[PDB]
Amino acid sequence: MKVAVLGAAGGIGQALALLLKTQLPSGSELSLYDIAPVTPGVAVDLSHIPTAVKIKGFSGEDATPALEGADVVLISAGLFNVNAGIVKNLVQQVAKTCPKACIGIITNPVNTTVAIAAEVLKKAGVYDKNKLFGVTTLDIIRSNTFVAELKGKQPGEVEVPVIGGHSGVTILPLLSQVPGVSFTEQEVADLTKRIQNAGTEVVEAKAGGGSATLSMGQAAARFGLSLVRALQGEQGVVECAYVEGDGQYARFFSQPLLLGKNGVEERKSIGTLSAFEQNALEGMLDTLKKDIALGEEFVN
Amino acid sequence: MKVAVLGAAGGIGQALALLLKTQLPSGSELSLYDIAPVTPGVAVDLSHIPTAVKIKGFSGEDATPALEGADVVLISAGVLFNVNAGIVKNLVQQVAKTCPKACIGIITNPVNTTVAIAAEVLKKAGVYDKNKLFGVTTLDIIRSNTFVAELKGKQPGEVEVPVIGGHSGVTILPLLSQVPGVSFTEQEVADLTKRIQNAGTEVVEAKAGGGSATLSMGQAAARFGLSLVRALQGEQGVVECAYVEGDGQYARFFSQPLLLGKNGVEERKSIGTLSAFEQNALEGMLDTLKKDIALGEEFVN
Ligand SMILES: NC(=O)C1=CN([C@@H]2O[C@H](COP(=O)(O)OP(=O)(O)OC[C@H]3O[C@@H](n4cnc5c(N)ncnc54)[C@H](O)[C@@H]3O)[C@@H](O)[C@H]2O)CC=C1
Ligand SMILES: NC(=O)C1=CN([C@@H]2O[C@H](COP(=O)(O)OP(=O)(O)OC[C@H]3O[C@@H](n4cnc5c(N)ncnc54)[C@H](O)[C@@H]3O)[C@@H](O)[C@H]2O)CC=C1
Repeated sequence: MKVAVLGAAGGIGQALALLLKTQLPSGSELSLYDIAPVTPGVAVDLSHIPTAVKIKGFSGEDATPALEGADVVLISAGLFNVNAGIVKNLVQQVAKTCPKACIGIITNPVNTTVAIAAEVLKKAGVYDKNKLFGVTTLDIIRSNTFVAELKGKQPGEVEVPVIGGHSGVTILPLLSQVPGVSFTEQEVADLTKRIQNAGTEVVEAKAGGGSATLSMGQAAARFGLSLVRALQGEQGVVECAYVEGDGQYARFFSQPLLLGKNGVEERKSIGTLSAFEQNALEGMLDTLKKDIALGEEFVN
Repeated sequence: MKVAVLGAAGGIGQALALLLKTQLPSGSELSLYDIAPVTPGVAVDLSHIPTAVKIKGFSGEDATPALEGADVVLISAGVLFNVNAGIVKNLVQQVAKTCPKACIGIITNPVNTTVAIAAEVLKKAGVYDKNKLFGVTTLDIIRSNTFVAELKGKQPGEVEVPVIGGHSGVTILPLLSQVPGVSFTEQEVADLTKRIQNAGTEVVEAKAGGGSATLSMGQAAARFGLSLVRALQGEQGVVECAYVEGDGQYARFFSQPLLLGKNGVEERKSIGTLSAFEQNALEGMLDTLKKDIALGEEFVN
């Protein structure tokens, strides 16, 4: 089991690397890759932690040594054209070195960058739609936190499904599907807007001096550790993530996924929707389809 | 329990805050303070993680709202010696005034000196409790565990090396002769001791200008802070090595294994039987360690 983090010297990358060094299964391997020259030393720093996870760091423009043998690749590297070009650059290297890895895209805008990655993998002839994921997990853990606060529940016991996309009106938390929890329509509307805009809470409180890094590291570690468990054969592992699916709603769409040894094992039904959720779903499909087309176009 | 992290926006501080948010017991509180203006948003960032740990962040020059009601204060603030010594003096003055019964863990370097600064500030404030002031040396322990486990084919999480003395260079003394279940050759002792003493330099060189250890120190500080919290809550058998004012047999401040309890140090434990190598290393570093201590006493006095 080898996990590669691309963008590992960044705010998200170092938090993710710290959590993976401490939480990956014993016997795992972790590789860190970033164009920042500090990256080998970030790994050495982390290698002093006494867990059975072997870690090495790499810099320069050739990610090959970090990607060789990787089972999972998490990309937190990173205005649109710059991030789009980074994802294209890195996924080209993934395609050449570890094309059978599960790939988690953190780089925003996820709705678009996942489509960029898919087209790159298709042009290389190695695209496996069961192994490409947009990491939306921050939407889920935010939803869990906010619902638990409002309902006086223990935050670690609340799990909110979140479907759709990962930006603005495309984020659809299914607050109607939370066990033991029931909200008024006004509460749903206000809480949905809060979840959709939650990243701005961080930006504003950082005094305009930064964005969410630590909670995204945690969300990415949750998603990555879920992939690792499933790839090892553990059963019952379910995460929402933005994937190419059956196209019922859009070509790419986030929904609950049963994970397994080949990536997605089953794309699960989004289930029964409230009137609010049905309306919001219909209402954002045009936006989501435009985000997807922007990625396909960028690669041409 | 409430834990306050001073210096929380820095490299160590953010790592430490992330680990505490995720690992402190349900019902805990976490406060972050740093003069960096990002700090309230570091806390809001972490507040989005679904654990039962209330977190708030603070900036400006007044740490009082972060420190009110704190049970544990961890200080990783920094900007060289004179400015960092001044930061420690300033922050411990604020602790002495606001939460004088808290356990205080000094991470800011140089620990051998800055703990002496803290003690003399607390003495001047009239609230010094030598059972509650700690130099956080845990990074030396977890490094030792890692290196020993690798050499001896042991599971890293099953190795625990006592480390005594101070926290810099030749003052770091890993008691490899006391590692349960493991024995070492003389040459293995020499190699491991050198590596453990120079491991901080090891990261500086590898980071190629990015500086000292941050993430592994976050892990070490979280281990230490979590041990203090468990002991304050009444858990039994919680032992950590840390740099404290003790009986002064070797130096005024000295790191040794400590049994922790509800008032901080419950028992300062004997360093035990030392090998010839360890005894020579202990005697050899005492002059250096005493000079480090006197530097910190003089800074305040
Ligand atoms: N999916 C989500 O929910 C979230 C995703 N976010 C995205 O995460 C990305 C990174 O954010 P931060 O960590 O805060 O930014 P950061 O600037 O701290 O780190 C980005 C890192 O990418 C590295 N990088 C750039 N180009 C390359 C390359 N070609 N190869 C390897 N590494 C490279 C760069 O050196 C830097 O260390 C941004 O694009 C954001 O769009 C932000 C937070 C939420
Ligand atoms: N005890 C140990 O084993 C270790 C200790 N280390 C020391 O830890 C300290 C911090 O290191 P880093 O996190 O990398 O440095 P950093 O520069 O990333 O963070 C220091 C932080 O302190 C903040 N700060 C400065 N002044 C104040 C103040 N008056 N009140 C509150 N906050 C303030 C500053 O804004 C900054 O965010 C240094 O002295 C290091 O030498 C480094 C690694 C190991």
